[PDB]
Amino acid sequence: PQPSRPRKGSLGFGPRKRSTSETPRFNSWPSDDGQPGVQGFAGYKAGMTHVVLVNDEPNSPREGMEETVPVTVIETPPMRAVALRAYEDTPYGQRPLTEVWTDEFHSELDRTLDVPEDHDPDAAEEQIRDAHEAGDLGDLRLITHTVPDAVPSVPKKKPDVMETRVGGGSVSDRLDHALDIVEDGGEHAMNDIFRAGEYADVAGVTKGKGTQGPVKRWGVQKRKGKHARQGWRRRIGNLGPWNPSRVRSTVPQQGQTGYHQRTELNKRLIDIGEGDEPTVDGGFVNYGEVDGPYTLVKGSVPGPDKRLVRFRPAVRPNDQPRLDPEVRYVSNESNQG
Amino acid sequence: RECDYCGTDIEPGTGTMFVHKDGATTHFCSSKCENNADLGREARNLEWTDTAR
Amino acid sequence: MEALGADVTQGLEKGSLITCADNTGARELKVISVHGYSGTKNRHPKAGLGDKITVSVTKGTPEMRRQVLEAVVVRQRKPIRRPDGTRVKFEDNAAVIVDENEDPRGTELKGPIAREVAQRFGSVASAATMIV
RNA sequence: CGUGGAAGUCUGUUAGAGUUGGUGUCCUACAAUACCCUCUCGUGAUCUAUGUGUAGGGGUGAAAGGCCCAUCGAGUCCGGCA
RNA sequence: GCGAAAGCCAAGGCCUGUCGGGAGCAACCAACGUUAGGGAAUUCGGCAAGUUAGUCCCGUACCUUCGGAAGAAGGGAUGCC
RNA sequence: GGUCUUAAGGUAGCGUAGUACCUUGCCGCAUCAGUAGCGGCUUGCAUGAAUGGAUUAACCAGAGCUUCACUGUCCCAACGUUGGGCCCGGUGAACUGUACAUUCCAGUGCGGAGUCUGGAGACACCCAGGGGGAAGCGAAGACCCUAUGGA
RNA sequence: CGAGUGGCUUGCUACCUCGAUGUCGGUUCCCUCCAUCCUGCCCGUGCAGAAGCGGGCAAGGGUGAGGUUGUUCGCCUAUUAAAGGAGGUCGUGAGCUGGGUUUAGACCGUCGUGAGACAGGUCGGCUGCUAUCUACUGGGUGUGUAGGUGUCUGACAAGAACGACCGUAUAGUACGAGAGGAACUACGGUUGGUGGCCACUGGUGUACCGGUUGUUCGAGAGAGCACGUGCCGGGUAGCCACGCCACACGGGGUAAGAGCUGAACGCAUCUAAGCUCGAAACCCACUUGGAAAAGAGACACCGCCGAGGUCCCGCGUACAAGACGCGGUCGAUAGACUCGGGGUGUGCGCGUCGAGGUAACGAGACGUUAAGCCCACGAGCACUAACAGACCAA
Ligand SMILES: COc1ccc(C[C@H]2NC[C@H](O)[C@H]2OC(C)=O)cc1
Ligand SMILES: [Cl-]
Ligand SMILES: [Cl-]
Ligand SMILES: [K+]
Ligand SMILES: [Mg+2]
Ligand SMILES: [Mg+2]
Ligand SMILES: [Mg+2]
Ligand SMILES: [Mg+2]
Ligand SMILES: [Mg+2]
Ligand SMILES: [Mg+2]
Ligand SMILES: [Mg+2]
Ligand SMILES: [Mg+2]
Ligand SMILES: [Mg+2]
Ligand SMILES: [Mg+2]
Ligand SMILES: [Mg+2]
Ligand SMILES: [Mg+2]
Ligand SMILES: [Mg+2]
Ligand SMILES: [Mg+2]
Ligand SMILES: [Mg+2]
Ligand SMILES: [Mg+2]
Ligand SMILES: [Mg+2]
Ligand SMILES: [Mg+2]
Ligand SMILES: [Mg+2]
Ligand SMILES: [Mg+2]
Ligand SMILES: [Mg+2]
Ligand SMILES: [Mg+2]
Ligand code: NA
Ligand code: NA
Ligand code: NA
Ligand code: NA
Ligand code: NA
Ligand code: NA
Ligand code: NA
Ligand code: NA
Ligand code: NA
Ligand code: NA
Ligand code: NA
Ligand code: NA
Ligand code: NA
Ligand code: NA
Ligand code: NA
Ligand code: NA
Ligand code: NA
Ligand SMILES: [Sr+2]
Ligand SMILES: [Sr+2]
Ligand SMILES: [Sr+2]
Ligand SMILES: [Sr+2]
Ligand SMILES: [Sr+2]
Ligand SMILES: [Sr+2]
Ligand SMILES: [Sr+2]
Ligand SMILES: [Sr+2]
Ligand SMILES: [Sr+2]
Ligand SMILES: [Sr+2]
Ligand SMILES: [Sr+2]
Ligand SMILES: [Sr+2]
Ligand SMILES: [Sr+2]
Ligand SMILES: [Sr+2]
Ligand SMILES: [Sr+2]
Ligand SMILES: [Sr+2]
Ligand SMILES: [Sr+2]
Ligand SMILES: [Sr+2]
Ligand SMILES: [Sr+2]
Ligand SMILES: [Sr+2]
Ligand SMILES: [Sr+2]
Ligand SMILES: [Sr+2]
Ligand SMILES: [Sr+2]
Ligand SMILES: [Sr+2]
Ligand SMILES: [Sr+2]
Ligand SMILES: [Sr+2]
Ligand SMILES: [Sr+2]
Ligand SMILES: [Sr+2]
Ligand SMILES: [Sr+2]
Ligand SMILES: [Sr+2]
Ligand SMILES: [Sr+2]
Ligand SMILES: [Sr+2]
Ligand SMILES: [Sr+2]
Ligand SMILES: [Sr+2]
Ligand SMILES: [Sr+2]
Repeated sequence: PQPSRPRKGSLGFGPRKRSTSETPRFNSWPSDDGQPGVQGFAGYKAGMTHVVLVNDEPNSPREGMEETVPVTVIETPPMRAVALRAYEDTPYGQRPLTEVWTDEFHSELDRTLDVPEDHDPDAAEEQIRDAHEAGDLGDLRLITHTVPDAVPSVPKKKPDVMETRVGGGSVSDRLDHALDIVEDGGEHAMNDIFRAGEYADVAGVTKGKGTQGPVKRWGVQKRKGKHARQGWRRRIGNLGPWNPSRVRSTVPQQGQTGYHQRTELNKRLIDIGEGDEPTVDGGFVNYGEVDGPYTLVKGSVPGPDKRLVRFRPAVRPNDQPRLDPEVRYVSNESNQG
Repeated sequence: RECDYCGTDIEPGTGTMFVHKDGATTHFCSSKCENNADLGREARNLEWTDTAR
Repeated sequence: MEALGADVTQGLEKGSLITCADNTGARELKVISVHGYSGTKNRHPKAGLGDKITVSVTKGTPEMRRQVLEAVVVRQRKPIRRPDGTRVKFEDNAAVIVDENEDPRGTELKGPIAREVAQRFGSVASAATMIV
């Protein structure tokens, strides 16, 4: 009676088209629990290596034993939060109210933005505080950029600007915490937000594969047996039934595959350090040498080497945090071989 | 550990262990060493190998 | 079942001819089904190291031949991954005949066994000469 | 044991003849029957050139209603005929 | 080399099986190479592909019209100096 | 039934057959499982002796089945090679065209609508794609019936 | 016995199509229905337990692999939580297949005087087209909103992004004479699906290095050809799966159901008003798209004689055109060179040895030599090339 089979590919990551921004944009942020703090960071993908680790999990029979774990090295230098945007609760959702900028700007920020020459940080701050008194303040987020100049392997000097939410205690205290970061010069590190052993959500724009067929793009079968020799090898059986007399958008067709934004959940941060400890011999293939602030993410991370990946504390963790894993060995072996 | 074929140190979290019919065990560092062994070649006869030099 | 403590790339399929690593009288075993398995459309049901499989006897003694018995996969050619990242592969594909209570049908086991099979099936371990 | 060298004999893309499968390529074709691989026969009832004979209810046919100039369960042309 | 066989090369002929330029040159198609473990589970059907292979030595079953079956099968050998 | 039609009344053999409706007949072989195949039985819907019966070594691009070997046929797909495909110069057709035409879901209608009715959706143009629809294109249906048609 | 619903079977009719709407079965790919096979939640029991039987809500997900047969159907095997049924022109031939039905060849049986027939069997027996419109998957150019850069909002839109199973502790416990034998909960794993990634394993790798057969360049050295690598062995980057990583909980409101308070009807009553609960199902949560949302959006800064953009040039984290992204001397963007990191496996020449051979000659061995050759990666390095210069724009 012709067997059942789940459909080819997911209908939840659509439409499968080229991403608008290469810089990922989070659609969700964590809950306001503890102390005030920025709800995310960002870095550049370097490559992969393996690490030998001591099993942290109290429920595993292998607790205390040596375990090899795959790791994606991501260079995470200090970023600069140049402003504080505030949102107001309107009957049409959340709309931006005002922004509080600075005086101290990075030498090459004028490659992307039209840097502020004349701004009033006090009138903006006053408008935000009047809104809080009125009970109209939505959420508080920071306009943040990266310093690609600090990373020698990434060719670009032009900063990657992104907005990041501040969550925490009361709305009064986090407004003050946000202003304190900005007023200095905006400099903050991975250490300020993340601790090794916590679960992070990494977002990234995938490796672009251009146009590919239904077999690669949707995971459909190739024509089997005799059918594979008739002139049709990698084409689907039919575009649909007689009725409805149209092709449904749910049928697996050709098109753009890759270069899509993905938000990969519950990625463990194995180690956050600085220096050249995770660098591979001969350099990372198609990237270069690492000698500076880094992060070691458990397993795979979306996007190719040199691409900007975004970090955010896990919005939906399954496991409890087992802080600072004992890193017995980090491989430095050549990736060429 | 050390490669039972060439003699170089097997990088941890890498390699393959071949279990022979009699129960004997052979740790290999790479595919190159496995393939040379399958050709009936003995490690000490090949100049690139650490056992030979 | 209980965790093996190793990632297995199932090297056998339904219909595969494997060795019977024991003295039951059965020499060659043919895989029929894999316990607790449910595949997907067009996929050949796969068996690997540590799996309890339903088997038929292809070669052996007259009384043992043609019988439909249960067995446990002890060795396989396709590699398995141990927690330390190292891969472990065998010379042949082998299984030991087992009963309803998971105790080996024979008395002696021929050739090596993987430590993961030994941990899962206890009475098969306390019959194993070599555990690699 | 040797000699001898028979055969609608065997192997063979020798030349040559044939045309099994791919239901591949082509299918407004290179081609109104093509291309490629595969396959059969290849000293005989063999293949082949040229010359010559048999003519339409008639030939020719190891017979398929096959073939008789892309035309065949009765060729083609023109006429009967508007 | 058994060879009017293959492959390679002369003599002789040709670059006229007569449109070119560009993109590591994507999907898809035609021809095709290689694919771990499994090994016909594919399909009406092993269709397609593959396996085997030359030569010498050993050896060779049922059946048979005594001709044959038969290169049955199976086993070994093979270069250079 | 223990002759009658219409002369005789099926002998050797073979037999569930490329002939057996029942039918996947029953038993056995083989397989985990075999409407297959082979053997045996066989009352044969409706076998049978030059309408030739049976049998058979050799032969076969003939039909069916089993085994060893082999393998991308499959699990389940990947990467590569060559020619296209895509962009540029030059050359340059055809098929097809009542009109209108951005459609979709329902309905209605000669009962199988892009065009009617109600709603929904819909800014224009262009490139590439695989072919869902135009009961797509191609052919005055070969089937069937009809004609005081033909051969 | 009576009353119906459906439109899957069959039959009936002859409305539509005979200037043609291509068959059955299969396949592939998409959507759907519920009369639910499993999974969630429930009621009853001839419900001790365990395992069942029967019924209700419920279509989120799942419902698989094989042997005979063209088969659909069905029979059979082993697995499984279960291996449900049905619609979409008996979905699907401008997608495939062509085994069956149903052309022309042939045989057998039956019937026929015969040609020939058969709702009998059997062997063989072809699969056309360059997409105009529409539809959808992806990619651009314009116009609208009405100078630019960067950051956002969220009307709507899509999702199964998760489904299911095994095991351990609970526990040899509750229950039961015994046999037998649970659960809540907490854990570990497997399977199917999903998205992404290549450190590891594996494949490829007509880059590259080596071995070697035949032939040609006289030998040597070094090379060409042998199908687009002669063959064999190894294999970097990349691309990949057979490899690796990630994919909740919880809220809210309900269905079946369990109840509370409560009247009509002084009592009773889960319901009539009101209320507490309660499904894998619904909404939220989470992921993806989304200023063309015509109410055509918001914020900050820059600018209107100049902000910004295009062309150009060197290149890819991008790519079929177009698009996208980066660098452009205040520079490491690309190449050369040199290192580093890698592949192969020890170069030519020379020396010694070498079975023998008068000698000539001599396959080959050792040394020189971790040699020679090679690199789609990295670093250093402005040597070379990113020069020169043009245009638009409130
Ligand atoms: C299965 O037996 C069949 C019988 C007839 C047809 C064709 C007819 N059906 C639709 C039209 O009446 C006609 O279409 C055509 C001729 O193209 C197809 C199969
Ligand atoms: Cl197919
Ligand atoms: Cl199974
Ligand atoms: K018709
Ligand atoms: Mg690598
Ligand atoms: Mg390695
Ligand atoms: Mg199938
Ligand atoms: Mg003549
Ligand atoms: Mg005839
Ligand atoms: Mg293979
Ligand atoms: Mg099948
Ligand atoms: Mg063949
Ligand atoms: Mg019989
Ligand atoms: Mg007679
Ligand atoms: Mg007609
Ligand atoms: Mg007729
Ligand atoms: Mg007549
Ligand atoms: Mg049609
Ligand atoms: Mg119901
Ligand atoms: Mg559904
Ligand atoms: Mg149909
Ligand atoms: Mg169609
Ligand atoms: Mg067709
Ligand atoms: Mg076509
Ligand atoms: Mg047939
Ligand atoms: Mg037939
Ligand atoms: Na074709
Ligand atoms: Na159709
Ligand atoms: Na004689
Ligand atoms: Na032919
Ligand atoms: Na013949
Ligand atoms: Na005539
Ligand atoms: Na007769
Ligand atoms: Na292939
Ligand atoms: Na179409
Ligand atoms: Na009815
Ligand atoms: Na069909
Ligand atoms: Na359901
Ligand atoms: Na079946
Ligand atoms: Na139809
Ligand atoms: Na069909
Ligand atoms: Na067709
Ligand atoms: Na709920
Ligand atoms: Sr954002
Ligand atoms: Sr959003
Ligand atoms: Sr075809
Ligand atoms: Sr329609
Ligand atoms: Sr002959
Ligand atoms: Sr011949
Ligand atoms: Sr044919
Ligand atoms: Sr052609
Ligand atoms: Sr043709
Ligand atoms: Sr072929
Ligand atoms: Sr006339
Ligand atoms: Sr010449
Ligand atoms: Sr010309
Ligand atoms: Sr190779
Ligand atoms: Sr088969
Ligand atoms: Sr089969
Ligand atoms: Sr031999
Ligand atoms: Sr008789
Ligand atoms: Sr096309
Ligand atoms: Sr319902
Ligand atoms: Sr149920
Ligand atoms: Sr049917
Ligand atoms: Sr039947
Ligand atoms: Sr169907
Ligand atoms: Sr046919
Ligand atoms: Sr039939
Ligand atoms: Sr008659
Ligand atoms: Sr018939
Ligand atoms: Sr207008
Ligand atoms: Sr239990
Ligand atoms: Sr007990
Ligand atoms: Sr060549
Ligand atoms: Sr060969
Ligand atoms: Sr209720
Ligand atoms: Sr707008």
